[PDB]
Amino acid sequence: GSLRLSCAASGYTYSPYCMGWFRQAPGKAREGVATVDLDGSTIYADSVKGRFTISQDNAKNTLYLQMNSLKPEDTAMYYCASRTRAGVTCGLNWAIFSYWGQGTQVTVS
Amino acid sequence: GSLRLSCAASGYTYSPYCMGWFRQAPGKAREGVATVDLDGSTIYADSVKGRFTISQDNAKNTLYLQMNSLKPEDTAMYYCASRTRAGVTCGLNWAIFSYWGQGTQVTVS
Amino acid sequence: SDPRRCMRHHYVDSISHPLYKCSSKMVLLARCEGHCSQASRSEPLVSFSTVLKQPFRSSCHCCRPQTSKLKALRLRCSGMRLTATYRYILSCHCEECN
Amino acid sequence: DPRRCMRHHYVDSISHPLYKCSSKMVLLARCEGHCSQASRSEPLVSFSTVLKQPFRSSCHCCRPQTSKLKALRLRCSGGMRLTATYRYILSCHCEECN
Amino acid sequence: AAPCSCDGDRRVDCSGKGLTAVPEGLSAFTQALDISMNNITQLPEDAFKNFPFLEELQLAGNDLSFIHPKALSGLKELKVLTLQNNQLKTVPSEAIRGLSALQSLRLDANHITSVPEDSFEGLVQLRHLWLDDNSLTEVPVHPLSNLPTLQALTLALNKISSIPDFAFTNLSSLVVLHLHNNKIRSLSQHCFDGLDNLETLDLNYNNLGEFPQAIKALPSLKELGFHSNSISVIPDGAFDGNPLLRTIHLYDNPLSFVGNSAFHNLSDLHSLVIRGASMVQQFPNLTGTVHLESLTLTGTKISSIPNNLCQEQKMLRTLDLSYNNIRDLPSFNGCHALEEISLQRNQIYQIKEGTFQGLISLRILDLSRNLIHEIHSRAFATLGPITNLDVSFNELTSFPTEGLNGLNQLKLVGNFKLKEALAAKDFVNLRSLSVPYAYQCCAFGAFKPCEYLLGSWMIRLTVWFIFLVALFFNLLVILTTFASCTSLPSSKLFIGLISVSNLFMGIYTGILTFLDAVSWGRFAEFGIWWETGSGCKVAGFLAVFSSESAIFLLMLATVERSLSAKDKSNHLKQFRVAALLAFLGATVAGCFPLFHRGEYSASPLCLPFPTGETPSLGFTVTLVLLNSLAFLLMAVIYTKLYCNLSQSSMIKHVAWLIFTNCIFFCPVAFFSFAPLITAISISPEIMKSVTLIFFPLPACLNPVLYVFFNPKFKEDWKLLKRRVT
Amino acid sequence: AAPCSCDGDRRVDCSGKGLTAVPEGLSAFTQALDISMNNITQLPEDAFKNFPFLEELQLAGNDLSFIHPKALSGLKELKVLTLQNNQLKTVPSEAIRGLSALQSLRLDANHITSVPEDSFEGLVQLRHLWLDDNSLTEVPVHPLSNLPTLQALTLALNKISSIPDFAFTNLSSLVVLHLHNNKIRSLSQHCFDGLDNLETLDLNYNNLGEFPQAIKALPSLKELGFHSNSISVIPDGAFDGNPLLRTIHLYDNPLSFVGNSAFHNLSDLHSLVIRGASMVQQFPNLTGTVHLESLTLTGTKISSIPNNLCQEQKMLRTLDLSYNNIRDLPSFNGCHALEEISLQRNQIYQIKEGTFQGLISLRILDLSRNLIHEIHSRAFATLGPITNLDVSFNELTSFPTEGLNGLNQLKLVGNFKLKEALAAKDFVNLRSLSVPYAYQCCAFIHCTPSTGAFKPCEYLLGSWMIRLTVWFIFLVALFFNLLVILTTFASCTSLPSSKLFIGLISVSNLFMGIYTGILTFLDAVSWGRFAEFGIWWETGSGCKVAGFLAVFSSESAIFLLMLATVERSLSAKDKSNHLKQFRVAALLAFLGATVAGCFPLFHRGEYSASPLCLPFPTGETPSLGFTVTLVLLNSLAFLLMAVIYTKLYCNLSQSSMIKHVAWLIFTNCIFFCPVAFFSFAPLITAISISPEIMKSVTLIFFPLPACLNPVLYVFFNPKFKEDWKLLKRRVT
Repeated sequence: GSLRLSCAASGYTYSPYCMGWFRQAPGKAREGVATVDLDGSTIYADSVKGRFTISQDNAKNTLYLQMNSLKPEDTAMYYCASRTRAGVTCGLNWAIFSYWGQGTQVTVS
Repeated sequence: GSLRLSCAASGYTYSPYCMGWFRQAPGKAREGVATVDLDGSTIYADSVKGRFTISQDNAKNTLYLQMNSLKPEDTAMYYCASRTRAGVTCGLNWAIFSYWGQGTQVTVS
Repeated sequence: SDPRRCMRHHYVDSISHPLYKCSSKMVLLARCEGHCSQASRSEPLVSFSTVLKQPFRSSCHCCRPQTSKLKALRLRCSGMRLTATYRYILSCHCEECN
Repeated sequence: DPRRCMRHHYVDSISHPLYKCSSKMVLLARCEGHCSQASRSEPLVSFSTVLKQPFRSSCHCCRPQTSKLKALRLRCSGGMRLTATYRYILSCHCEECN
Repeated sequence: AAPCSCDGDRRVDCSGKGLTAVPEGLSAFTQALDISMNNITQLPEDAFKNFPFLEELQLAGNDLSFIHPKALSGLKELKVLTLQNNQLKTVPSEAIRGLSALQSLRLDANHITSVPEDSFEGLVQLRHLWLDDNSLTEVPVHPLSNLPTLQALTLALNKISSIPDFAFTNLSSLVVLHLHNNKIRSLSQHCFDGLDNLETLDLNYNNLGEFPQAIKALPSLKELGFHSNSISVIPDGAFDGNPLLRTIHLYDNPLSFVGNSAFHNLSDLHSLVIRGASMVQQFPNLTGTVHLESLTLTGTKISSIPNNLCQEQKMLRTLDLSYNNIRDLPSFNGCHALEEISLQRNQIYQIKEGTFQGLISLRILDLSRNLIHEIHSRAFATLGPITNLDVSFNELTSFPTEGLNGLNQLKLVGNFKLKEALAAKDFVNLRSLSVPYAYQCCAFGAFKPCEYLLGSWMIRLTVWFIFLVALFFNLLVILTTFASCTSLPSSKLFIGLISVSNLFMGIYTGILTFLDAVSWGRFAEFGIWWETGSGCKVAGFLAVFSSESAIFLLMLATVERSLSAKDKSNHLKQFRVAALLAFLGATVAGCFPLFHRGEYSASPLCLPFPTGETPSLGFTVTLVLLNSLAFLLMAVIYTKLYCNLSQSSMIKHVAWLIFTNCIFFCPVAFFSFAPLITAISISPEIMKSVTLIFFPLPACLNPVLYVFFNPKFKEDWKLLKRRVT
Repeated sequence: AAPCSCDGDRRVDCSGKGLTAVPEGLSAFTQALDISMNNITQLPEDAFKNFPFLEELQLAGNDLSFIHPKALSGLKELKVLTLQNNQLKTVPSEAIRGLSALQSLRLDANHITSVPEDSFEGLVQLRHLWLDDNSLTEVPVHPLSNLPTLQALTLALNKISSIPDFAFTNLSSLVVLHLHNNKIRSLSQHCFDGLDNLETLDLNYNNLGEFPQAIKALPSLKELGFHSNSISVIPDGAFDGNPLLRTIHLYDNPLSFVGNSAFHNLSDLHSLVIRGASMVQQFPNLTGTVHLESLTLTGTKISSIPNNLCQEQKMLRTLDLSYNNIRDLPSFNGCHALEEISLQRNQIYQIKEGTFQGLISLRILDLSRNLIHEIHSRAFATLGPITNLDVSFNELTSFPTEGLNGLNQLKLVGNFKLKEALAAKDFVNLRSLSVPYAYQCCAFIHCTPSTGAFKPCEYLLGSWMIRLTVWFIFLVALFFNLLVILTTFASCTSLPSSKLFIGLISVSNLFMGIYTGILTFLDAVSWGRFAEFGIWWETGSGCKVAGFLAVFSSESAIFLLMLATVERSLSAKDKSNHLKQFRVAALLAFLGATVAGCFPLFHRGEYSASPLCLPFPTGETPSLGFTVTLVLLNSLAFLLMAVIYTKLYCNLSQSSMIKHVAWLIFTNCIFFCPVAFFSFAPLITAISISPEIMKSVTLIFFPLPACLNPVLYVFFNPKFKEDWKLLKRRVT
């Protein structure tokens, strides 16, 4: 499936320090999917290393995450998260992000 | 006996409010003998009504007490006492006087 | 010294009992009151036995008489009488309550 | 108001006195403050020859009002485990010591 | 270093060490000093220069008679000073004026007679002052004017006669005032003016003739006492200006009329005791007062109790309403706190079941000396625990038992006409009970046993045998004498009269035996029935009449013998007149116990002389004295035949009968005087048996002594046998 | 209004109610809230807007795995927050930063593995922090840098490997620090720099290979513990920078050498326990330390105790100095507070009366496994109450009794050569005593060596019937054996093989007769006093000699029976007529008996087992091998005897006199069978015998063969009377 998981930041436009995609299985914890910081450095999860790809359009804050050839394990609810200040190292940690989105559902059958 | 029991006030000269003679038997209380105030009014004890006589020389503060035909009961030590302020009635009370003398002895045999 | 501290005051009252008629008297009972300087505390105690004893250690100081005298009053009555007895206080000192 | 009867949280290390065991850090509470009511002691007048507690007394002490029994498990040599018990105080109040 | 003791907390005590002067060498920093019980006559000028830091000084009982005006100088810090039991004839005006910080001054137990005008001047901090047990003659108004800060003043045991106006005007801070044991006669209108903070006022043992109107100026009074006075009236609203009153002492006065609303709106009064207020008619209109614990009204003319009594006084505990004329009782429901109720010596005439209903914590009930006529069965059921209950001296026909199982002490003394008895099955906890009638306690002695009249089998058998023998012998003798001939000789007439008289004693013995047989194992119930019933009185009267008739017959025989031996008169008409008058004398003797009341009822035996002294001492003693004295005349008459021992024909039997009768009479007669001679005592059962046996013996004996000793008996029997043939 | 409980004092509890979200409808003025044991997975943004006045919040065990950063916003008044046992994989950096007034934060029992750099920032009021039972790999230096006001930090049960320099530099207010159960291997020089207010430091269960030099930077330490580590040396003055130390835990380590002045100038130390420090030679130079209550040194090479020990340590209560090489003892006067003294397994070789003089509050004394050779009489007099006193396994010839009337438990086990016995008149309070030798407790309290019915203190035999039977048997056997021997010897210059065998059997019976006579004499001497004699018999050569004589007599009887059986078999099978061979066999029977007897002599403690000297006393014989072998051989000889005798049995040479011989052999075999079987009773637990009954049975069985054989020979052999009559000619 050519599944584009877009995001949109409506608060402020100037490049936030870090923006990640996360996912949540029903009732379990939030584990990361991908992260990108101000410099363009990129990190992915081990299960996500090849299938997905995180991108960004900094001037517009539209931040996509492209998924193709989805595994059946990839059924979850995905959250777009952001952070503003620079006092942390970028990574797939849910405790550093400041703003969280309402997320959406991706049911792979 | 023609016993003149003189007194002398050495502190201040201007007429004190009241001056009395008192006597004391050995170990007993002080009971009055005579009193004289600024106006010249005179008081005596019942046992002293006739035998003695209190006098005064105001200009010099030499205050005598004359005794004659002394009874054998008249053995005591006699005190000359004075008072300055006017806030009391004159009388044979030992508690109103302010200044007390060293007294002397009169032994009638 | 701080006035709130425990000091021996003096208060005067009268004594009489209705059982046998008497003529009352004036009595100066000393009184002891104030605030002890030290704070009051209570801590839990940890134990390893199956059942705890005395859960809380506590310390709370109040001033109470240290020396006193069995004063006696001949309270004449009616002519029969009685001999009243009271513990005349002379001093104050803070002391642990328990 | 530091002078008021309050509850203070403090941390203590618990270790079994003699068994091979690992110390554990626990949070406890402690009632602390000064009671507003002054301690008092009054002499008593008695018309009976019997013996009496000579003084009426009043002594207010900041002591706990509610308690919750709690216990903690320690790990010890050989894999054996033991339980220690304590009371967690939730509120404090001035109350008559006697 | 002084010979006296010391203390760690800067205190020195030197009481009772016999010191003549203030002790020297003590520490300069001394806060308290005691020199009370030493013999010091004066305080010199420089007495207390070594103790600048004194705070308490005691000199009670020093026999101190002089204080130098400079003696107390320098004691600016002094706070307590005591000088009681010394010989200070006057208040030390000059000496004490330098004590700025003085707070307590004791001067009682002295012989103070005069107070200088300038006394106490400068004592700004003074708060307590004693002047008791002195010879003061009037209130020191001006000396007290200099003490606005005074808090407690006492002037007891003095000789105060009257209190002028505005005496304590400047003592606005005073809260205690004692004036008892004085000779106060009159209080001026504004004597207590300015005492707006006074809390206790004592006026006991004075000579007040009228209630003090000045107490209307005291708005903070809490305790008031004016007992042992001569007050007679509390007109109306006397305590109108004292809403906060709590205790009033007025229980020793010639009170005659307290106002109807005298005690009214006193919301904090605790005890109300009024005794001897005769003129009072209505109940005190004590509305507002709802904090009473004791209410006692005695000696009045109160004719009724208001229904709203303890529905208002819910705190009432003790309610004494003795004496007075209370006729009806309002329902005591709502009296939940009533522990003691007293209603003795009233006009209460009934207790309907709705009177004492609803009371729980009742403990004692008193109803003595009333006129209670009836009590409904369930009247006592509703109350809870009861420990005392007195209904002595009322007209109770019946007394219910339901609800008194918890009763402890019960008293029905004097409740005559209360015939039907109680029982132990309901009254279980009693160990104190006194009942009218007699031997009502046989269920819960030796005089009126509840078991049987006699009890002893031997005594009953002897009595039955004696009764039967006497009856048979008397009947036979009477029949023979009557059938002997149309004319009877004087001796024969006397014998017939004696035999007839014995019939009364025989019938009395028979009745007693029948009663004992009926009472076998149940005499108790019959006992009262016998005492209240006419049976016991009739038996006693019959016994007395029989004794009198026997005495009269013996006297007639003795008189005839004396006439024969001294003369012959042959006065047959005189003999008949004497025989007739013997019956009249016996009737008079019997009616003597009948005019008096309670004589025959004293004991079931109906004997004129029961156990103890006879209440009718006069007649009872007189009868025994006459009976004993008749023996003197009999012996004087018989001496003529005794000296030759007419007896020639048949006098031998007569003499023996007279001697036996005298011997039997002697013990019983002497027993009546036992109470006067305490040297002689007899057990109750033994005395009863002895009296019972002595009474029948003369009748049991005389017929046998006549027939068995007179051949004329057999001769007459044979002569009269012709009538049978 | 919630399904959970409530409280009057503005407190709400909802533990264990199975809630999935924070409870709604509660009062706005709530000061404490408990949601601990519910199943909540996340806290939404607007979770705690309805509780602005919260002061305590509990969420322990909620299985919480997500916290919205705005969830705790608005809780400015929060003071206590607990989150243990949840599944928070990391510290909630963003979520908790808004809690200005936070004072206590619990995060232990989680699976925390990473701590963001900006964590705990803004927590100005934080004072307590839990991070136990997590998977942390290193100390969070920078996150902790933002907590200058911290007062108690714990990082136990983590996987910390090393602590860098200046790790806790900014935590100057910290007073408690826990680091136990980690895998810490090395501490840097300045790791604890700035911890000037620390009072307790825990380093247990780590893997420290060398003593941490960093603790010299802690001036306010009061409690220190580094047990269960691998520390081997405390070089010297290690605690120089910790004057206020009170408790040290170092009792589980491969300690080999602690410094001579390692514990030195520690004026507040309470307990000092060192175990296994082998290389230590001198006593610890613990001058200044005068507040000790327990001092335990074991496993070292300490050769002497300093005289100034408790004249300095006046507070000492327990003094354990077991093992080591303490040879001499300094006077323990001044040891007024000593309750327990332990000196077991030392080289102590005497106790002069001035050693234990002056001690009052002594309670227990231990001197086991030492080499104490002598104790002066009054050495024990001066001490006050005593409850325990062990002198087991020393060379005490004598043991004084004065001053031990208050003794309760006494132990002299293994004090051999302590012959002379104690008495109950001085030792009055004892009910626990074990003594060397045997039956020393016949006078006495539960005695360990109680062996009644085996070696009674009253008498050897006790039963009158048994003694009478033994005396009668001894006299009859002696008379019969003497008569038979005299007749056989005087019979003729030459004796037939049967006559020689009979004479040999009669002579052999003499040994058993003499043994029985000696036993009877000993019993008569021991009548009512056997106890005292008992040891004298056991220690003395008498009991061993009696046992050896009994064994030799039994062996000689067996050999004579075997020789008779062999002669009968040779006669019935052939004639050999080997008179020289018969003499050789008779001589070798004595050699075999001597070998059997010396078998119990090479071994030690065999004959002394019981006063009877029997080779098989009550219980299993310690010399199982030889004792079992002898009984087995004795039993097996019966097989050969029966095989030989079968030829005559089938026809039941027996024609002349074999009838008496067969009966004697059968009686001997029957008597031997019970005693022999009794030796195997210990192996077969199915059979049990009472001590007195077993003793009497053995005593009766032993004499019977000698009591019987002479009578069975003379009374059943007319040749006896014939020889008597022939030899009568010598009398005439």
